[PDB]
Amino acid sequence: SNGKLIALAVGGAVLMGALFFSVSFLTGYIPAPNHSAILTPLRSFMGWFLLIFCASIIIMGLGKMSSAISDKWFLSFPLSIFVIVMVMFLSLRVYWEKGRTTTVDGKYIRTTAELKEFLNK
Amino acid sequence: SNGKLIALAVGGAVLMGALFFSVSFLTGYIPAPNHSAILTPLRSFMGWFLLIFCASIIIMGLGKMSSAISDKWFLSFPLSIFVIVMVMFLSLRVYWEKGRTTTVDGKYIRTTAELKEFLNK
Amino acid sequence: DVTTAHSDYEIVLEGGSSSWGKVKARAKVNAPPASPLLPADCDVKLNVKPLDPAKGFVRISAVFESIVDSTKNKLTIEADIANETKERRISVGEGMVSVGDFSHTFSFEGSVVNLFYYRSDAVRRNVPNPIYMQGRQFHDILMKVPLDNNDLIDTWEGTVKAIGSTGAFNDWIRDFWFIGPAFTALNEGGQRISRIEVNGLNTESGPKGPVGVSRWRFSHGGSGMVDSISRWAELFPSDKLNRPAQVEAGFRSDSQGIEVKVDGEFPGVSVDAGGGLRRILNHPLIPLVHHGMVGKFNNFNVDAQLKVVLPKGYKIRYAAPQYRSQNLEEYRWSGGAYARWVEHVCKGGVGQFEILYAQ
Amino acid sequence: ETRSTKWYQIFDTEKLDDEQVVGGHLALLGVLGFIMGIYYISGIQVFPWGAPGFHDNWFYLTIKPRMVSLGIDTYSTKTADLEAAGARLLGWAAFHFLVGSVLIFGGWRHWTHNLTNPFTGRCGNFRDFRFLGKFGDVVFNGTSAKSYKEALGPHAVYMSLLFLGWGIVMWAILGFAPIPDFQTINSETFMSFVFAVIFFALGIYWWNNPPNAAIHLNDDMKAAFSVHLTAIGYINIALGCIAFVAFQQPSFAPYYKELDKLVFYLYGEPFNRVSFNFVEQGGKVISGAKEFADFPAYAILPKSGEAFGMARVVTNLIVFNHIICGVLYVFAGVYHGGQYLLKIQLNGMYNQIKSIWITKGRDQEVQVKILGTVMALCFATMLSVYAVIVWNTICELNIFGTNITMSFYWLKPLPIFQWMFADPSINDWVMAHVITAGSLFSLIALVRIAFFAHTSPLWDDLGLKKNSYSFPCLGPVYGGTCGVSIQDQLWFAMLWGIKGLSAVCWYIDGAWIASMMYGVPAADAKAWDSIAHLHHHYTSGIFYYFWTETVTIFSSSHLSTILMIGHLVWFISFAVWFEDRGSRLEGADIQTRTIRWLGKKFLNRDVNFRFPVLTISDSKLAGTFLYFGGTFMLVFLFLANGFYQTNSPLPPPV
Amino acid sequence: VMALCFATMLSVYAVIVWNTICELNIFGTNITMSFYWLKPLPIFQWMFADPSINDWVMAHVITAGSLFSLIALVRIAFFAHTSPLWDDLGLKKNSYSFPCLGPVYGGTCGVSIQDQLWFAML
Amino acid sequence: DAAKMRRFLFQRTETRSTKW
Ligand code: BCL
Ligand code: BCL
Ligand code: BCL
Ligand code: BCL
Ligand code: BCL
Ligand code: BCL
Ligand code: CLA
Ligand SMILES: CCCCCCCCCCCCCCCC(=O)OC[C@@H](CO[C@H]1O[C@@H](CO)[C@H](O)[C@@H](O)[C@@H]1O)OC(=O)CCCCCCCCCCCCCCC
Ligand SMILES: CCCCCCCCCCCCCCCC(=O)OC[C@@H](CO[C@H]1O[C@@H](CO)[C@H](O)[C@@H](O)[C@@H]1O)OC(=O)CCCCCCCCCCCCCCC
Ligand code: SF4
Ligand SMILES: [Ca+2]
Repeated sequence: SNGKLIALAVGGAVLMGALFFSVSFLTGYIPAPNHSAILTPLRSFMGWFLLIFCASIIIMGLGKMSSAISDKWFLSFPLSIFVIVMVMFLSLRVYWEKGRTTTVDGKYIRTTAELKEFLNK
Repeated sequence: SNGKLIALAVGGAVLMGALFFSVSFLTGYIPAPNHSAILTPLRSFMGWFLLIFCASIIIMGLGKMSSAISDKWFLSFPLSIFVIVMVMFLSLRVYWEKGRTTTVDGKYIRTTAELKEFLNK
Repeated sequence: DVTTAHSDYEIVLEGGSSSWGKVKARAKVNAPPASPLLPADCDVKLNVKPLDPAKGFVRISAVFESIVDSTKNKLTIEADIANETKERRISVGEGMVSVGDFSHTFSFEGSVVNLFYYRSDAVRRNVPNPIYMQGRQFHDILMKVPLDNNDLIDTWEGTVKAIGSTGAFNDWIRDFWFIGPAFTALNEGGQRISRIEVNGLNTESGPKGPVGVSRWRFSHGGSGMVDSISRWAELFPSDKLNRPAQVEAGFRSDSQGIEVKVDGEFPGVSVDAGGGLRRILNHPLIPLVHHGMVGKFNNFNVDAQLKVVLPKGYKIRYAAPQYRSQNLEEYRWSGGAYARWVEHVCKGGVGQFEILYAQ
Repeated sequence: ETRSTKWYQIFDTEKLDDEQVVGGHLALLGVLGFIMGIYYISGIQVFPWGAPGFHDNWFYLTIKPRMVSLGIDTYSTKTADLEAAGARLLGWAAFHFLVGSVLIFGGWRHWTHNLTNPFTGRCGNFRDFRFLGKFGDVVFNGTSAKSYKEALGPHAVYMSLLFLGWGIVMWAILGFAPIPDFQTINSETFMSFVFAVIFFALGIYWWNNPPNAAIHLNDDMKAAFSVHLTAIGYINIALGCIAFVAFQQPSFAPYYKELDKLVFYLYGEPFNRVSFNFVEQGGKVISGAKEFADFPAYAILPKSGEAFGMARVVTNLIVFNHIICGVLYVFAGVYHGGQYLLKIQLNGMYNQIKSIWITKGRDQEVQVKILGTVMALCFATMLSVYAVIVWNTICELNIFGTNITMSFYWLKPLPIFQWMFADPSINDWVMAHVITAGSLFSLIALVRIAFFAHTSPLWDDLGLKKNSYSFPCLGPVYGGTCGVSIQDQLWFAMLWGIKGLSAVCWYIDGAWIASMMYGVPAADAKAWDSIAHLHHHYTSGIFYYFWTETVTIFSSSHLSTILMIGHLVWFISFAVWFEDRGSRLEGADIQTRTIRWLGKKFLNRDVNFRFPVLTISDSKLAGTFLYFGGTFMLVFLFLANGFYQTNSPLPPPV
Repeated sequence: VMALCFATMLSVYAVIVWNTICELNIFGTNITMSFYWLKPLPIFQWMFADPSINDWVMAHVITAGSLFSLIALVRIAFFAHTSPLWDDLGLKKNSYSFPCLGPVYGGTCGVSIQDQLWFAML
Repeated sequence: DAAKMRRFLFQRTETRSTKW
C-alpha cells in the first residue's frame, strides 16, 4: 500500500477521465444551452469518479473501524457520532438552505387560509 | 383415512357454515337489494369453503401423483394434459362466453375507424 | 412391463477346406443377474498354439480375472492336451488359484476317456445330422498342490481326517464340488455325475515345501444333451490348428444388468454337411440349457442383429430362419423369425437354426 | 452414488436408449401438432355456419401475423371474407389432428421397440434400414447411419427433404410461387428451395465423410444432448433478435403493423358492467341500470389496437419468448453438460480425452485465468455502467447540488454503431453495456459448472471432492460451504440472469434505462427529452416503470389476478431458499405429534400423518422454480399491458 | 399455538381472497356474494369508528400475525438446548448462533435460537 | 500456501469467538 499501488489508482482514474473527455468529441453530441463542450464530460466524469471513490472509502473505513472498536471507544465513538449529526444540521441551515422560505417581497405563509388565499393572488 | 377422519371434515364444514349463518342474524347488517337474509350468509360461506377445499384437494392431489409417476405415464400424462386444455377452451365458448362481442342489433365492429365512429355517436 | 435385450453377432468364414471362422458378439441386458452377490465382473482369455503337427499336441492357456463383491478372484491354467486315440485324450498342465490375499498353485497329469453306449451303422446311414449321441466320460486326475499356506495344510489335514472317519465321502463330495446352483445344473442338462474314487492321498516332499498329492478318478454320463460327450471330436480341432487361435470375452454385472463382450477366431466353426455343402457348426446345447436356468426371470424384448460374412463365390443354399436382408458377400439376420428364435434360445430353447452355404 | 429415483429424473438420458429417444421426440411432435391445431380453432373470428367465433386469446395473437402471411388467415373487416378464413383454419386444425395422430402412433411403437406394420407384415430394423426404399439406397449406398457422427449426413438430408416439402406446400397449396425478391412472402418459397439444395449437398458431404470433431460425444447421449442445447439456446436467442428487427420492417407491415388498425376483444378484458339491482329478461332489461347500453349485459368491450400498440406488443411477446428460452437452454446445456463432466471425472476418463474441447481446460492454471478474466471484465463493466445509471439518477433528482446538465446525456453509442438503433441515445449506450455486464455476470456461474464440477482450486486446497451434482453443502465446516454443486451454480445462473432478462423486457417495452427515475414529476426527470433531443418519449424510468405500466394492469380484472398470483408464488421461494431447512424439519415434527395428540384425544382411533419437509437440494430446486416462474409470470404483464412508447418528446416543464 | 395460528391464518386469508375474487368478478361472482355483511359483533363495535369488514379482518389478521411470530418465540423459550426432534436424533444445541449441523438428515439449517429470532422478526 | 490460507478461514469461523 505505497508507491505504485496508489499511483495505479490515481493514474488509472486520470487516464479514464481522458477516455470520456475523448469519447465526448467522438460522440459529437449537441450540448445543453450555455454549457461548454469541453466542460460537459469533465463534470460527468468527476461525479461518477466521486461516487465510486466514496463507495470504496466507506467500505474500507467501516472494515478498518469495525474490528478496531474496543472498550476505549466507549466515550469517543458516541461523541464523534454526535459530531457528524451536529456539523450536518449546521450545514443544512448554512450551506444546503439559508432560512425558512419567504416570498420575493419577504412575507411568510404558515396557515391553510393564507395558502388558500395567497395562491389565488 | 376412513370413518371419523372424513366424518370430522364434513362436521367441521357444517359447523363453520352454521356459525357464519348464525352470526349474521345478530351482526346487524343491511342486506343488498332483491336478496334474502338467509341466502347472503349461505352464499358467502360456500365460496369460502370451496377456496380452502379446492386448495386442499390440489395440494394432496399433486402430492399423490408426484410419487406415483414413472415411464408408464410417458403417453398418458401428456394426453390427459391436452384433454384438460381442450375441455377448457370449449368451456370458454360453451359456458363462459357464447360467441364474439356483438351489438343489440346484432352488428359487428372489427375496425378502429368503426369503433372511433361508435365512440363519438 | 417388459425389459429389453440388445445384441450384435458376426461370423466370417474362409473358403476351401478351411474350418476357420471369426466370431464377435456384443450384448447388453437391463435385468438384475441371478447371482446373490453383486456387483460381479469377469474377464476370460483362451489361446491355443500348435506345438507339433505329427504329435497333434497343442498348448492351451486360460486366465480368469473376476472381481466378486469387491473380492478379487483369479484362476490361471496352462495345459498340453493331445489326441491319444478316438476315445482317450491326455493333458499335462499347471495353474494358479488366487482369492484376495490367498493363492495356491497346482500341477496335473490327466487323461479323459469317452465311450458311446452304442455305435450303429444304421443310425449313421439313416441320419444326416445326428444331434443326440449317448455316452460317458472318465477322468484320471493326479493333482499336485504344494502346502505353502497354514490354511492349505489344514484343508488337507481336514480332508484326510474326513475320509478316514466318513464312509460316505465319495457320495457327499458331489455336494461340495457343485456349490449352490451348479448341482441343480447337473439334472438340468441330463448329466449324471458319478461318485469320485480316491486312488491315493499321499504327501510327497518337493524342493519348495511339503506337497499334498491326490490321485483320483471319476466318471459322468450324458443322456445325449451334454456336448463334451455327444461332440468329443468336434470340440478339439487340434489338427486344423495351422495357426494360433484365441477366444477373448468378458462381462460386467450388477443390480442394473449385464454387459458382455466376446471375440476370437478358432477352427471348427464350419463343418461338412454332405453333398458338397458346408454348414455353421450345430449350436452347443449345454450353454442354452444352462442359460434357460437364469434367463426365465424377467420379461424382455429382443434387439439382436446377426451379420454373417461368407467367402468369395460362396452363397447360402438354405437358412431357417431366413436372413432379413442380403448385402453382397454378407447376409444379415434381424427381427421377425430370428428375434423369436433368439427369445427362444435365450430362455433355454434349443430349436435348430441351420445355414447351408455351397460354392 | 447419490439417489436418482426422483420423479423429475424418470426421463433421464441414462434411463433411455437411442431408439427410445426417437420415440420420445416423435411422441411430442404429435402432441405439438395437436397443440398447433388448437391454436388454429381458437382463431376463428366467425364460424362457417354463421355463429359468432372465439374471443381474442394471446395464444393465437402471436401466430396470427404468420397465418395472415401464409394466407390461411386474413385481416379483412368483412364477415364474408372472414367466414372463409374460419373454414381454412378448420382445415389445417383437422389436418394437424391427423398428422399428429400418425406421429404419436409412430412414437408409441418406436418407444416400445415394436416397429411392425400390419399391411407389410414385416418388422423394420433400427440398426440398419434402406431409408424410404430406393431413394435412400441411391444416396446412402443401401445403408443407415451407425453413430451420431454418421447420423449428421442422413440427418442433414432429412432437413433438405423437409425444406423441399415446405417449398412444395407453399407453391401448390398456398399458391406462393418462388419469386426471388426479398420483400414478399414469395421469397420464402425461393429460399425454401435454395436451402433444400445447400442442405442436401451438405448432407451428402457429411455421409461420405463423418465428422471426427468431439469424438467423445458419440460415447455418451447426455454429452451430445448438452452441446446441442448450448447450441439450440444460442440459435433461439438469435431468432428472438432477428424477429425484433424484421417484424417491424416495412416489408412486414401488412402482417404486424396492420394489427394496430383492428379492434380486439381479449378474454378477461373489461366488459360492460351492471348495477347491483340488475334483473335481465329475455326481451329487454327491467328495473336495472347497465353501463354503455351499446352491448349485451356482461359482454367484453372493444379495444382500439392503435391505442394498445398491438403490432409491438405481439412482436415483444414473440421476441421475448424465444429469448427467455434461448438463455434457459444455454444454461441447461452447460448444466446437463457439466452433469456429464462429473461422471468422466468420477470414473476418470477426463485425463485421456484428446478433444481440445476438454483438453484445452485440462489444467487448473488456465481455469483461474479464464475465470479471472470473466470475473474481472464483469467487474469493470457492471460498475462502469451502474455508476453511469446512478449518476444520471442523482443529476436529474438534483441530489447533492447537481443538475441534469452534469448527467450522461452527451454519452451515446459511437457513430460506427449508430446504425444498430433507430434513435441513438444514452438509453442505447447503457443497454449494450448492461447486456454485456449481464452476460459476463451469469457467465461466471457457467464457467464454474464447466471447470469446477468435481474439484476447485479451493476444494483441492481444502482436500475435498464434489462427489455429486445436487449436494447442497458440506456442513458448516470452514465457515460454511453451501451452494457449491453445479446444480446450485445453475440456480445462480438463472437467478443472476433475471437482470439481463429484465434489461430486455424494459428496453423492448420502450422504457428508459439510463436513469432509475425518468418522467416522474420531480426536479429534472421530465427534462430528458429535450436535454438529449430524444425523438421518442420513453414510457418511464427503471423505478417509475412499475407505476405507469400498472395503470393498465389494475384496470383489467385478469391482468391483476396474474399480478396477485405471480407475487404470491415468488415470495414463497423465500421459505425454501432461506437457511431455515433445519427449522422446518423440527416444526413439522411438532405438527405430526400435535396432530397425533389432537386425533388421539378427539377420536378413540389414533391417526398420524408424519408431515414431510423438502431437502435443501430439493428446496433450492422448488426455490428457483418459484423465484423464476414468479418473476416472469409478471414480466408477461409488462409486455401484454400495451406498448406505450410515443414518437413525441416532452418539452422542459420550467 | 400452531393449531390456533393455522385455524386463524386460513380463516382470515380465505376471507380476504374470497372478497378479492368477488370484487374482480372472477368465476362469475359479484361483490354481493362477498363478506360485506361480516363486521365486528355489536359488543365490540365501540372499539372502531364506522365498523366494517375492514375491522373484522384487521383484528383477526393481528391475531393470526401474533400467533405466527409467537411460534418462533415459544421455540426460543422451549428448544434453546434440545427439541423433541433433536432428542430423537440424539443431538445437542451447544450454542445460540450456530448456523446448521450440515447437509445431514436432509439438512438442519436455521435451528439455533438466534435463527429463530430472525424468523420471528421476518 | 494451504496452511497460511487455512489460518484465515479459521480466522472467520462458525465456532465461539469475540465479535465487535
Ligand atoms: C465341462 C464338462 C466336463 C469336462 C469336460 C472335459 C473335456 C471336453 C475334456 C476335459 C479334459 C480334462 N478334464 Mg474335464 N470336464 C469336467 C470336469 C472336470 C473337473 C472338475 C473340476 O470336476 C476336472 C478337475 C477335470 C479335469 C480335466 C483335465 C484332466 C483335462 C484337461 C482340462 C484342461 O486343460 O482344461 C483347460 C482349462 C480351462 C479353464 C479350459 C476351459 C474351457 C471351456 C470349458 C470351453 C472353452 C472353449 C470355447 C467354447 C471355445 C474355445 C476355442 C479356443 C481355441 C480355446 N474335468 C466336466 C464334467 N474335460 C480334457 C481331456 O480330454 O484331457 C485328456 C478334455 O478334452
Ligand atoms: C430448468 C433448468 C434447466 C434444467 C434442469 C434440470 C434438472 C434440475 C434436472 C434435469 C433433468 C433432466 N433434464 Mg434438464 N433442465 C433444463 C432443460 C432441459 C431440456 C430442454 C427443454 O431443453 C431437456 C430436454 C432436458 C432434459 C432433461 C433430462 C435429461 C432429465 C430428466 C427429465 C425429466 O425426467 O423431467 C421430468 C419429467 C417430466 C414428465 C416432468 C415435466 C418435464 C418437462 C417435459 C420439461 C423437461 C425439462 C425439465 C427441466 C425437466 C426437469 C423438471 C424438474 C422439476 C427440474 N432439460 C434447463 C436448462 N434438468 C434431471 C436430471 O437427471 O439431470 C441430470 C434433473 O435432475
Ligand atoms: C411436426 C409436428 C406437427 C406440426 C407442428 C407445427 C408447428 C410447431 C408449427 C406449425 C406451423 C405450420 N404448419 Mg404444422 N405440424 C405438423 C405437420 C404439418 C404438415 C404436414 C406435412 O403434415 C404441414 C403441411 C403443416 C403446415 C404448417 C403451416 C400451416 C405452418 C407454417 C409452416 C412453416 O413455416 O414451415 C416451415 C418449415 C420448414 C422451413 C421446415 C424446416 C424447419 C427447419 C428444419 C428448422 C430450422 C430452424 C433452426 C434455424 C434450426 C437450426 C439448426 C440446424 C442448423 C438446422 N404442418 C405436425 C402435425 N406446425 C407453424 C405455425 O403455425 O406458425 C404460426 C409452426 O410454428
Ligand atoms: C414421421 C414418421 C416418423 C416415424 C414414425 C413411424 C411410423 C408411423 C412407423 C414407424 C415404423 C418403423 N420405423 Mg420409424 N419414424 C421416423 C423415423 C425413423 C427412422 C429414422 C432414424 O429416420 C428409422 C430408421 C425408422 C425405423 C422404422 C422402420 C424400420 C419401421 C418399419 C415398419 C413400417 O411400417 O415401415 C415403413 C418404414 C420403413 C420400412 C423404413 C424406411 C422408411 C422411413 C424411414 C419410414 C419413416 C417415415 C418417413 C421418414 C416419413 C417422411 C419424411 C418426409 C421428410 C416427410 N423410423 C419418422 C421420422 N415409424 C413402423 C412401426 O412402428 O410400426 C409399428 C411404422 O409404421
Ligand atoms: C470511454 C470508454 C467507456 C465505454 C464507452 C463506449 C462507447 C463510446 C461505445 C462503447 C461500445 C461498446 N462497449 Mg463500452 N466503454 C467502456 C467499457 C467497456 C467494457 C469494459 C467492462 O471494460 C466493455 C466490455 C464494453 C463493451 C462494449 C461493447 C458493447 C461495444 C464495443 C465497442 C467499443 O467499446 O467501442 C469504443 C471503445 C473505446 C473508445 C475504448 C474502449 C476501452 C476499453 C473497453 C477499456 C475500458 C474499460 C475500463 C477499464 C473499465 C473501468 C473499470 C474500472 C477499473 C473501475 N465497454 C468505458 C466505460 N463503449 C459501443 C456501443 O455500441 O455502445 C452502445 C460504443 O459506441
Ligand atoms: C363465525 C365465526 C368466525 C369468527 C367471527 C368473529 C366475529 C363475528 C367476531 C370475532 C371477534 C374476535 N375474533 Mg374471530 N371468528 C372466527 C375464528 C377466530 C379464531 C380462530 C383461529 O379460531 C380466533 C383466534 C379469533 C379471534 C377473535 C378475537 C380477535 C375476537 C374475540 C371474540 C369473538 O370471537 O367473539 C365471537 C365468537 C364467536 C361467535 C364464536 C367463535 C368460535 C371459535 C372462536 C372458533 C370458531 C371455529 C373455528 C374457526 C373452526 C375453523 C377451523 C378451520 C376450518 C381449520 N376468531 C371464525 C372464523 N370473530 C370479534 C371482533 O372483535 O372482531 C373484530 C367479533 O365481533
Ligand atoms: C404464504 C406464505 C407462507 C405460509 C402459508 C407459511 C406457512 C408455514 N410456515 Mg413459513 N415461511 C414463509 C412463508 C409462508 N409460510 C416465508 C416467506 C419464509 C421465509 C422467511 C418462511 C419460513 C419458515 C420457517 C423457517 C418455518 C416456517 C414454518 C411454517 C409452518 C408453521 C406455521 C403453522 O403451523 O401454521 C401457520 C398457519 C398456516 C400455514 C395457515 C395456512 C395459511 C394459508 C391458507 C396457506 C395456503 C395458502 C398458500 C399460499 C396456497 C398456495 C397457492 C399457490 C398458487 C402458490 C407453516 C406451514 C415453520 C414450520 O413448522 O415448517 C414446517 C418453520 O420452521 N416458515
Ligand atoms: C441473461 C444473461 C445475459 C443477458 C443477455 C441475454 C439477452 C440478450 C438478448 C438480446 C436482446 C435484444 C432484444 C431485441 C433486439 C433489439 O432490441 O434490437 C434492436 C436494437 C435497438 O432497437 C430499438 O430499440 C428501442 C427500444 O427502446 C430503442 O428505443 C431504439 O432506439 C432502438 O433502435 O437493440 C440493439 O441494438 C441491441 C442492444 C444490445 C447490444 C448488444 C451488445 C452485445 C455485444 C457484445 C458482447 C456481448 C456478449 C459478451 C459475452 C458474454
Ligand atoms: C409481530 C406481530 C404483531 C405486530 C405488532 C402488532 C401490535 C399492534 C396491536 C394491534 C392494534 C393496532 C394499533 C393501532 C391502534 C388502533 O388502530 O386502534 C384503533 C382501532 C380502530 O381505529 C380506527 O382505525 C381506522 C383505520 O382504518 C378505521 O378506519 C376505523 O374504523 C377505526 O375505528 O383499532 C382497533 O380497534 C385494533 C384492531 C385490532 C384488534 C385487536 C385484537 C387482538 C386481541 C385478541 C388477542 C390477540 C393476541 C393473540 C395472542 C398472540
Ligand atoms: S444452512 Fe443449508 S447451505 Fe447453510 S450450511 Fe446448513 S445445510 Fe449448508
Ligand atoms: Ca407496457
